Amino acid sequence: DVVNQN
Amino acid sequence: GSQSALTQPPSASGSPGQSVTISCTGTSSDVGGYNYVSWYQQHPGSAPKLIIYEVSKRPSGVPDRFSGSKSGNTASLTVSGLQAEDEADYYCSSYTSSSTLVFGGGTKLTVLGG
Amino acid sequence: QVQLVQSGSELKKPGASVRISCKASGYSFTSLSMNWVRQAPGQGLEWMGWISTKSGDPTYAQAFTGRFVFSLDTSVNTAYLQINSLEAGDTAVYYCARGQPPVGWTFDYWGQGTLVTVSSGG
Repeated sequence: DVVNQN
Repeated sequence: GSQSALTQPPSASGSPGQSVTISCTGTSSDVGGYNYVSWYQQHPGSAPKLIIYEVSKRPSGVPDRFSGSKSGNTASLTVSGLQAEDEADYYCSSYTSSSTLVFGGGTKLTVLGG
Repeated sequence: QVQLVQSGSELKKPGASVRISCKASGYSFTSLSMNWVRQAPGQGLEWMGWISTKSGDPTYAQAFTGRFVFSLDTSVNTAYLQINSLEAGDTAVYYCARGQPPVGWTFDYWGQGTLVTVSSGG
């Protein structure tokens, strides 16, 4: 659920 | 600072050698929802420095006098064995379920008689 | 070691543009995201958004949509921030900050900051 920024 | 998404006390104080804890209150969509709470230390004229990440982890080189925890929607930084050089501003941050980062407003930590 | 070295201080008038750089060394530039953080003098940290160094695609915080542009020159390991149509309230130190693996939401290494000062005449 946490977005992977890269 | 008092209007920030995460709430920190504007000021905190301790004496040399004392332990002090400062809090960072968010919501279940950020501090209470994820384990991406960070703490940054900032001395005057210098960039912020990471001191705690993922709630309780410490970067290599950061003294073990700094520790972090959370309970519900409130994260807490503890500084044990306070030293004069710990006088600085401290900021918390967290990921949010909106795919953003929020910051606390910062706490100025004073060391009394440092 | 990992190091992020930013360009020097800027002094500008309202309406002008400025492009700030952040040159990264000591790790593979395109392996990790870059975040931008602003701090007005005397005030707290403000998250501006991030850029993916794989895609080049920027994502702006709501307060930083419109006049702010994140870009890259991967051939020289550099991230850029441009501010267009400068206003007095843009006076601040602007930091680049590396997104620590895995997801980029912890900022493990910071640039030294670039002061952008906008003079209003008063």
